Amino acid sequence: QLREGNLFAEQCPSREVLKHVTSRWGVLILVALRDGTHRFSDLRRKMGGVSEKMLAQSLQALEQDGFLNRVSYPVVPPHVEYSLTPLGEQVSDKVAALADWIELNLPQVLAQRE
Amino acid sequence: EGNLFAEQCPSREVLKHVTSRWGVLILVALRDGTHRFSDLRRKMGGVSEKMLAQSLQALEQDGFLNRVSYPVVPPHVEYSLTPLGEQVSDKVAALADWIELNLPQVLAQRER
Ligand SMILES: [Cl-]
Ligand SMILES: [Cl-]
Repeated sequence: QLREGNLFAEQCPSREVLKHVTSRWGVLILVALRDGTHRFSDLRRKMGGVSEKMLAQSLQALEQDGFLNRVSYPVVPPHVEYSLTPLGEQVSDKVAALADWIELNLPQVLAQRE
Repeated sequence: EGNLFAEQCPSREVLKHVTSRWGVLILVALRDGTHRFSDLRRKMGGVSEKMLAQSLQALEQDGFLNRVSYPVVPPHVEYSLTPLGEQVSDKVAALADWIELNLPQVLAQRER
């Protein structure tokens, strides 16, 4: 279906894309790669609290969405490296503006919760 | 200031709230103006009363929403964006719109 999405529609696939890019690991992946290529072990390092499995699972959902390049190096020690595609750069700009806004306006939000 | 990379940062909770499926829809719908609970509910395909009530409570406790109760019979409740909710909403709506706009390219990468 080559339509534009409608998030208000029950079962539009944009809801899935939205979930992938704003899940707690998807956001961190997308913000981190703005700095450049990272190996699996570099992401896993910055993101305290993520298991291997859940990281593999976000990285995979983001790659099949078209946001990441994944390059294998079977050479010893083996690594897999990740970077953003041009499409992935766009969404990442949107995710980062939001993440930044939140980090910056947190004290007013916390001062609200009482 | 927040740090989303740190496992215990409250920025993660607020992020969860503005970025949930229902939270995104509430923040985008209210950009049109004040809505009743029932008008939100009819726009958001698949939402339960419980889930709609839960996201609205979280967005109001964060400072993003005004709630006005009309206890007259039949009772109703109205929501609008605070100035602060207008600001997160802009960033949320820009993200919602990019995703919907670029959905065709995403689906094309899925089939490959
Ligand atoms: Cl690796
Ligand atoms: Cl109502």
